[PDB]
Amino acid sequence: KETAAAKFERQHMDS
Amino acid sequence: SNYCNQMMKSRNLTKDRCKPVNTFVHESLADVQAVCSQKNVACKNGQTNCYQSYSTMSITDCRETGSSKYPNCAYKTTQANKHIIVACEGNPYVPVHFDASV
Repeated sequence: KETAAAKFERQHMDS
Repeated sequence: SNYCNQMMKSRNLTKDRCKPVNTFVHESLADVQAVCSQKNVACKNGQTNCYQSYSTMSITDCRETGSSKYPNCAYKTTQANKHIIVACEGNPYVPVHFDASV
């Protein structure tokens, strides 16, 4: 269901 | 300046509603995950597993305009250099929630 860590990257990480 | 409009979309943040506010960080993943071993502080929600970045980070603030309306969500793109505050959890200890920036 999307690991909370994945969610954070999808949402806030633009490296 | 069209960045937020694209980004909110590519990241499925405008799927059923327009996400009012959202912050993107432009540092390396490694630098951002390192914040979990930096300054420990209280989260807005009262937990004590938030951390503030020792350094300012290159970020972008995405806020919907007052005129925006689903499905055509509209955003003001503001770039900034600020200390971020993330909640960390799990193993590896990594960010799992953006909390704020100062």
